[PDB]
Amino acid sequence: SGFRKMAFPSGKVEGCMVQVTCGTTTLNGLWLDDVVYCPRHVICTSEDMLNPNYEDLLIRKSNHNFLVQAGNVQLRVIGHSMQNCVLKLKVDTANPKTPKYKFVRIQPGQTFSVLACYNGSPSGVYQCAMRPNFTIKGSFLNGSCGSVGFNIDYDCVSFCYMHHMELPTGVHAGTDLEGNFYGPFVDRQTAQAAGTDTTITVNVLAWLYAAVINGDRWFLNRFTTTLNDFNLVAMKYNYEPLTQDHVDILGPLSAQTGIAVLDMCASLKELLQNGMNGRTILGSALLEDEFTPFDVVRQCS
Amino acid sequence: SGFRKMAFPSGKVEGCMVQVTCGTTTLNGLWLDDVVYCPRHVICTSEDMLNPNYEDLLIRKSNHNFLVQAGNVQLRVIGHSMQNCVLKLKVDTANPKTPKYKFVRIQPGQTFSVLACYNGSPSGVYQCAMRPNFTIKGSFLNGSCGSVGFNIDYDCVSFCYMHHMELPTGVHAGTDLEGNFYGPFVDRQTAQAAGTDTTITVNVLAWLYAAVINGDRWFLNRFTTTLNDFNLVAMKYNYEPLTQDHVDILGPLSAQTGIAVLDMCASLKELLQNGMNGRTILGSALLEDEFTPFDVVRQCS
Ligand code: NA
Ligand code: NA
Repeated sequence: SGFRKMAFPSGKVEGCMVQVTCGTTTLNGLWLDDVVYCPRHVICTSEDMLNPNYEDLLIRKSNHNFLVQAGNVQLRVIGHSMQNCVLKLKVDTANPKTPKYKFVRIQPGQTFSVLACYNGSPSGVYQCAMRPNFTIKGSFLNGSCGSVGFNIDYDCVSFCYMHHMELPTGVHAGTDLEGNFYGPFVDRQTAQAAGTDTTITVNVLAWLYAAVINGDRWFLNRFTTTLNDFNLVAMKYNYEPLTQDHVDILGPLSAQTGIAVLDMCASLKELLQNGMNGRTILGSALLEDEFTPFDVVRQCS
Repeated sequence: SGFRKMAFPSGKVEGCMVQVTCGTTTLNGLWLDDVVYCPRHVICTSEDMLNPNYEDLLIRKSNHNFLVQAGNVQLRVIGHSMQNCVLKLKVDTANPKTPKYKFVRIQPGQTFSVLACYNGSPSGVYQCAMRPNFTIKGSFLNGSCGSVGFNIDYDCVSFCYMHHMELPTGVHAGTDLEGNFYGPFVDRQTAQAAGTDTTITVNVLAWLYAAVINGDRWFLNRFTTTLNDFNLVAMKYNYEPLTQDHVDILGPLSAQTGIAVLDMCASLKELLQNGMNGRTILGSALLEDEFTPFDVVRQCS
């Protein structure tokens, strides 16, 4: 027992990180087979960050202007191309450490591990969720461009995120591995609205089930509710509406604990209306929404 | 910016995990050079967990009774020995993936990454702190025996923890890599007192400095205090007394933010006396004590 925000073991990804330099800009890339993936930011300079003309910038660059190093091993670049907001650098050697892998576009509310990296070198790993508004609340310093997010399922790494930017509000924005931003963002250094976020209701419910499984049970009550009545409360407190698809996804946890989903919703309702009363759940004094139902079942069995 | 509970990249440790089976018991071991390290629990059965006679149990075992597998690679055991609560299995092959490493006994209040593992296979990574009372609040299921905790400093892995047991209270106890328990614990399935814990004051202070560095600044106030006056409050709220050694360790963060340590202590005092008033700091509604000053400076630069 115990309940922690747990990342995937990062070894399979650490073997794929490289440094890519173009001119004076250095950032991180991902070396899979004989292709290196990195943010197209690598071809900009300060003085054109307000609205870079990436097509013009890239035309000035040849293969030999991209310097790629994997540890101290230098790679030879034999092709380049831009797709959306990513660059694909063809190199002459396949990465011997390439894991079984896939590129996935995750949904808002889904979680993934981030391997924060600087100069091609891994520095730490943590879990986060793709917010409803398609931002992430990461931890990323100057040089973190190109860091990647992923899930692992039996030795297959599903890459889902490549880090680009910090918005002026402190939250983070990035792309899938095909270079398409999650959310409305563009790769320029400008104030950009993220728009209203919400709390991920089905994850909060998953986490309450995890709490019960660990014997934090104080918030269970003698009430039930309906989907409609709970959704009234969800809207009041800026939670996502609960659908029968969410109820279905919560069925294993329901069955395991013997607590019907709508009974757990009645507990959540009471927590939203009354607060926590200066108590804690699984070591938190807030309602936590960055564990999916799949995460809870992983860590709870 | 942003502030997350970040683990070390686990790749260097994942290459060292193996499965060790003795009779019907399977748990995790750590393969470094030509030695496999694992909890001596591996030689017990149910029916002798209340007070195992490990010396007698081990006498019944020969080299060939320890089955060690690294992936599907089986290792040949050519010696065994017990030291404290660990077994050292000499094998005939040095681990080709052995990192540069050291064994360290960490101090209470220090943090480390845990690689949770089952059947020799890594499942996830998370950060925690060694509590003042020498427990850890981990996440560990049946089969987690032998999982390890570590820090990494420039490609040198400092192993500091090997997981043994869950106490009946849900918190976790384990040893250094020489098999000595942290705390008063013994490897038997018995209720055992951990004794009073405290909050790690110097870490809470570090975390407030991290909050300021990220622009969560609402708790700063117009007051100061003395070490003596703050220690009166620390004792009231079951915080560790603050020493000048702790003040000295906080000096870089002090210098970076321009906030004197005793002025930050006055903020903390006010937080302890008044609570958080339904607000948050770095995404938490509690005072967080699992980031050391060294952790904050790592993640904040
Ligand atoms: Na959650
Ligand atoms: Na802390």
